[PDB]
Amino acid sequence: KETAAAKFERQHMDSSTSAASSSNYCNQMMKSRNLTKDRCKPVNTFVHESLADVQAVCSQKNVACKNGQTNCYQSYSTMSITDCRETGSSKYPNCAYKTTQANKHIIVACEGNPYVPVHFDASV
Ligand SMILES: O=c1ccn([C@@H]2O[C@H](CO)[C@@H](OP(=O)(O)O)[C@@H]2O)c(=O)[nH]1
Repeated sequence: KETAAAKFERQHMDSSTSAASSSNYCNQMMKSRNLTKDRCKPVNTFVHESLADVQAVCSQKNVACKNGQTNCYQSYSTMSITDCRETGSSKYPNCAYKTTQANKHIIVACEGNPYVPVHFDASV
């Protein structure tokens, strides 16, 4: 198994590096986190901040989620993140990604007790 919260950490947390250096970050990280084993996950964002900092977003700016649900939250401060987007030549199982580093406000969906992140919605 795997809790929804655990999956969020596996799919979106990377407190080890301050920023994605070198264009090969995503190719390695996406495979490393098992995001390309069943297929190539199209888009995925990694957050380069402490777990406490990201978890704290669940008590920050309440905003509507893209699917219409009301349990999304936007970080007050910008955060260091890395977007991974699959390229065109990308063909399973050899998934290929474009690595994009940036500093933006993240938006995550939270749920449960404790109230923690379970989905990365967007960055703005
Ligand atoms: O900026 C973006 C946009 C999308 N996704 C990712 O694409 C996913 C698939 O619907 C979702 O993963 P998740 O729901 O397991 O977090 C997330 O919205 C990101 O990780 N970052």
